[PDB]
Amino acid sequence: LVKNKCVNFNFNGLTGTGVLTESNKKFLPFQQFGRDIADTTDAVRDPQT
Amino acid sequence: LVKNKCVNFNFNGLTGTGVLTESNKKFLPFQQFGRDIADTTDAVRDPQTLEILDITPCSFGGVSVITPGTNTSNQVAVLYQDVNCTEVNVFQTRAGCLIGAEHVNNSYECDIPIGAGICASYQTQSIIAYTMSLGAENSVAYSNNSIAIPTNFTISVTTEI
Amino acid sequence: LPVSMTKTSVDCTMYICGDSTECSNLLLQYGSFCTQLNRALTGIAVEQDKNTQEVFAQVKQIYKTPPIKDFGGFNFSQILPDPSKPSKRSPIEDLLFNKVNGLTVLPPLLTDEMIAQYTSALLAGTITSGWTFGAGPALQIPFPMQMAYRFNGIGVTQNVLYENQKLIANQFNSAIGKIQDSLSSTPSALGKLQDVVNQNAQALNTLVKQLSSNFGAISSVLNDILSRLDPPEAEVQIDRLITGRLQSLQTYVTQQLIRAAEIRASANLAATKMSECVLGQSKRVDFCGKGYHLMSFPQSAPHGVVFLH
Amino acid sequence: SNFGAISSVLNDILSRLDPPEAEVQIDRLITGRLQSLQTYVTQQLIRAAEIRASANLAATKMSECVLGQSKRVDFCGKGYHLMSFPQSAPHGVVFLHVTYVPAQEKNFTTAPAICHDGKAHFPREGVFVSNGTHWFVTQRNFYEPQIITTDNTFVSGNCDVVIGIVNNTVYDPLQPEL
Amino acid sequence: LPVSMTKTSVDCTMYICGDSTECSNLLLQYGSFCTQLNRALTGIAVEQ
Amino acid sequence: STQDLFLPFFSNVTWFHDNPVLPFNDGVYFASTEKSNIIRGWIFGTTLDSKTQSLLIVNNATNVVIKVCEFQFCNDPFLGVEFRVYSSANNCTFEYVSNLREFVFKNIDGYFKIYSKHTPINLVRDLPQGFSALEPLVDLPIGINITRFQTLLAAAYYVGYLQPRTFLLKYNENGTITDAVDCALDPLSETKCTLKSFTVEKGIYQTSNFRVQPTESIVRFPNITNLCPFGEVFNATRFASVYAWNRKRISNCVADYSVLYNSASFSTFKCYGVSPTKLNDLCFTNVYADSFVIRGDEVRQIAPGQTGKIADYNYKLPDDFTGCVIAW
Ligand SMILES: *[C@@H]1O[C@H](CO)[C@@H](O)[C@H](O)[C@H]1NC(C)=O
Ligand SMILES: *[C@@H]1O[C@H](CO)[C@@H](O)[C@H](O)[C@H]1NC(C)=O
Ligand SMILES: *[C@@H]1O[C@H](CO)[C@@H](O)[C@H](O)[C@H]1NC(C)=O
Ligand SMILES: *[C@@H]1O[C@H](CO)[C@@H](O)[C@H](O)[C@H]1NC(C)=O
Ligand SMILES: *[C@@H]1O[C@H](CO)[C@@H](O)[C@H](O)[C@H]1NC(C)=O
Ligand SMILES: *[C@@H]1O[C@H](CO)[C@@H](O)[C@H](O)[C@H]1NC(C)=O
Ligand SMILES: *[C@@H]1O[C@H](CO)[C@@H](O)[C@H](O)[C@H]1NC(C)=O
Ligand SMILES: *[C@@H]1O[C@H](CO)[C@@H](O)[C@H](O)[C@H]1NC(C)=O
Repeated sequence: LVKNKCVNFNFNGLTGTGVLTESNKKFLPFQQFGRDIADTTDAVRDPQT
Repeated sequence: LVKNKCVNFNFNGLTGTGVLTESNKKFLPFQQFGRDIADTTDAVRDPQTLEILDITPCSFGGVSVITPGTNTSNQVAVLYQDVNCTEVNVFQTRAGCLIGAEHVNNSYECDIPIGAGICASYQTQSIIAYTMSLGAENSVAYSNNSIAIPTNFTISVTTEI
Repeated sequence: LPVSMTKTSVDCTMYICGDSTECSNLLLQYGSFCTQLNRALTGIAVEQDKNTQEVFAQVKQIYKTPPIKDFGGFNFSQILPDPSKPSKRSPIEDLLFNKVNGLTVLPPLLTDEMIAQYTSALLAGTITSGWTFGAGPALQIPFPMQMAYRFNGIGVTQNVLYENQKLIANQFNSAIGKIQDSLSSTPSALGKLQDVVNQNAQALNTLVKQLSSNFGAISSVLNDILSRLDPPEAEVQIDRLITGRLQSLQTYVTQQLIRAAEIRASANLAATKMSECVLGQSKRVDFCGKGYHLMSFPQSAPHGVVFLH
Repeated sequence: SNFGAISSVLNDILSRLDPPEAEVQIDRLITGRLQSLQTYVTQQLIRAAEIRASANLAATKMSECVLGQSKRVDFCGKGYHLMSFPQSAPHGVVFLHVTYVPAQEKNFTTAPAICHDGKAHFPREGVFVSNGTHWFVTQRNFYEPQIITTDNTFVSGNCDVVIGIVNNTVYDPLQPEL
Repeated sequence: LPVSMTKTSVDCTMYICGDSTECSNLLLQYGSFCTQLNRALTGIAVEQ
Repeated sequence: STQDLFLPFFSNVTWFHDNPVLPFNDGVYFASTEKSNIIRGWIFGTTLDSKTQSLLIVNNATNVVIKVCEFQFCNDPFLGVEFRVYSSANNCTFEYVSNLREFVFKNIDGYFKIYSKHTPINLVRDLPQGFSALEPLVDLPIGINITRFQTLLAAAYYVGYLQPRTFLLKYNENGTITDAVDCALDPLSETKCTLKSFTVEKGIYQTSNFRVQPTESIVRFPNITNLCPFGEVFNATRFASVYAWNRKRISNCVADYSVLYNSASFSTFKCYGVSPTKLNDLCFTNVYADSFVIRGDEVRQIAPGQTGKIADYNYKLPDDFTGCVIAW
């Protein structure tokens, strides 16, 4: 996993680009990823950690 | 043949949805069917019984939900936009068929706009409606000699934004 | 000045598609124009009834004129409402009314009689209170003095008025009548209003008239197009027909907006005018009528207003 | 929305459609999207001009109800205007309109002039009022009754024309002293 | 202050179809578009 | 806001307390209100007759098992307060091992999504007037056509049926659902969806469009005149020889071929390129008819591709003639 850098990614299928930071957010155990209120991907969970 | 109903039709050349009725138009005999100023089929002569039929499209309109703030009550009223209620308590108005509303004679200041001076509010205990108040009347005593001069005053402040 | 305009409203589909799901099913692929289109007219509709309130509901509390109309010698009987008419209207405006398929037409929020009825009270406060009511609790001042103040407002000492009251009176009463026939005489008097409705009719009738062209497609009755053509090939035919029909409507809407704003520009102007010229006496020379200004007299009209400076 | 195209993504349609056939497919998104963009402009532009008209109003209004005292009734809000106070808000301005409004009054009876020495009088700035017995003249927007003098009024014409001018006295400051 | 813009006029067709009867005869399939377009321009000009 | 499959609010749900087969309308809702836990099984499939794929489940205290086989379903399967709900376990397709319990099922896109939520037993004689959400538990990838289901025990519960509606879901501050609203329940509610807001301020709001549908079709026509003179072609008394075949042009008139359907006088009633039923309802330039007499065995020759003496030397038709022919 590479952080704080402009990279391309795919987490279990979640395609896209950007930069990854440790989100302060809190998911729920079953969920996989959050989205923008305006429907844009906002966060993911690394299966690694 | 069918009259007075929202029906799908064709009179030998021309389709269209509509509600027909026996008009009083007298065409010239050679002619079958009548058209309005804006180039639209407005009449057809039923070629069996050569009546003059008036085409009127199926009465329709928008729907807007009468409501006080949900904050107040879950009980609502509904407006169906300008159809004769028979075509749909009920209190008909010039602004349409307004179900869930009870008219009231007493003049009341407008609260919610509907149309044709029709406004409503919660009461005590359901939703009412009424021809709206013109505003509160306040006649003033004119004379050729009566003068009214103020004595105290207030410095209001308002917020034009 | 025009004040409002016909609150037209056209649905998305029932214009483009006369309830032919095939046409609808194709239409949904153009995304959300019509909602955007439809919303635009909606605002136009709302802005209209907003206009009239912004120009007439300048008075919180209604007034009435007294029974006995002794006004130092001023015959406003031409402008006050008359009981004799069943519409409770006034003779002047009575002349004014005399002198003047996929869509919908909303009625105005305000009923025309109330439109008159604000004018009714508007006169009274102007008549039997002077400017004071425009600013708060109305105060009744015998009308001859109210002139004097306005004369005092034009660098014209109060002496002149009472000195010449009768001649001052008779001129005003004499003046009044000349309006009545002047409107009756000139066939192009109310053209400003007369154009507006005439323009909008030309718009809508244009809008419907467009509904009968072919736009690079086989014909302009989609049902026959639905019949005479197989769907998949008809879609391309329909597509062309949808395009022209659509942006033809688009033109209509853009046409509407700019006109509406122009009205709004006119509207506020009237409201500003009906504040400054009516609710008080201005000093903007050649704004409240040519020559030094005295007062005003609003008068209701179809979709519009008339002032008497 | 793909404006009637096969696919809604320019990348896929380049692949998932043959290139020469793509162009006609490509055209649709162009015409579709382009017009969709364009309508946004016209939508914006009209709204912008609307704002500018509004802006000028305030632009005038501040330079009217702040940098001065606009006599225009209702232009600085309800009532006679005293001062306005700007405060900045996101994208727009708010206007505290410090306005003046009379509150409470009483009935009074008026006569539009006074004749004292066979000679007419007009109030220089007041208006003649009656507490029933003693007449008074006062500024015309606050009950501040004041005594009849020569100094407070003036004179023009005699008492044969004015309607309802009322027989009454007028004082002279000079005479009691001399 | 500006007062009036240059009175501008453009034909329905002469612009779109620079005098080709084959063109306009194909255009008249388009309803009363252009006639409206002239109106606004004419409306602008008289306005000016 | 999402539109998906749900149990609509204020539905009217079946209550049990003897567990017959119950179908699956579009979704499966189930929830058992009992601390006895006796009800701990489900049956799935369409035939449920050991001949089709099926799904099985047993909710043991600590040994949770899920099965996808063609069990020889006991027609009256149960257990005791003895786990044999079937008679044989052959051709198995899949296996898995894992106070108020709600279980929502759907066999969607070939997948089987099973959702759960456990809440205490705090009710007495009604399904609680409370609210919560269902949390997904397991999605199973099993390609089964499922029509009905049955619950398996050794109490009471409720079962309704999911529906395709549209909802708004107030996702909370931390990714849970604290409330939701039906779009299509009531006027007030339908306001929220279009406003996409959970709480409406006081006023008026256009919501939808009220349109009247066409209740019936109709079409009318002039009294049908000028029937084409057909009797003098069929019922005609005398006919000519075949090389002297007469051509009777048919002018402007109405055909009404309805008689030639429902009159078996002629033996063939044979049409070429056009179905008989789809030609009594057509329009053309005009019609030409050949009325004559040929042999009893000249029946086949009246067609394209026939090239006999009658065809070639007495009366020929084009290889692509569009019409009909009758020989009796
Ligand atoms: C709205 O609801 C709030 C409760 O949060 C209440 O305090 C307020 O008075 C309500 N207002 C109206 C107009 O219902
Ligand atoms: C509605 O129906 C009534 C039935 O008597 C009829 O009198 C009335 O004219 C109808 N409404 C309109 C607008 O015609
Ligand atoms: C109002 O009064 C009229 C006159 O009697 C009557 O017809 C109508 O029903 C009354 N309505 C109400 C709400 O009282
Ligand atoms: C003045 O007198 C009239 C008639 O008695 C009365 O209607 C009016 O209310 C009075 N004004 C005040 C301020 O009391
Ligand atoms: C005011 O009108 C009354 C009505 O009779 C009249 O008697 C009175 O004289 C008038 N006022 C004056 C100042 O004349
Ligand atoms: C439930 O169904 C019964 C009978 O079918 C009926 O009496 C009852 O009104 C229904 N309840 C609701 C909320 O519709
Ligand atoms: C917020 O997150 C915490 C854990 O970080 C969780 O316990 C809590 O339930 C969440 N808030 C809500 C309203 O669910
Ligand atoms: C059509 O037939 C009807 C049957 O009653 C008859 O009354 C009518 O006069 C006829 N009209 C024509 C034009 O044939």
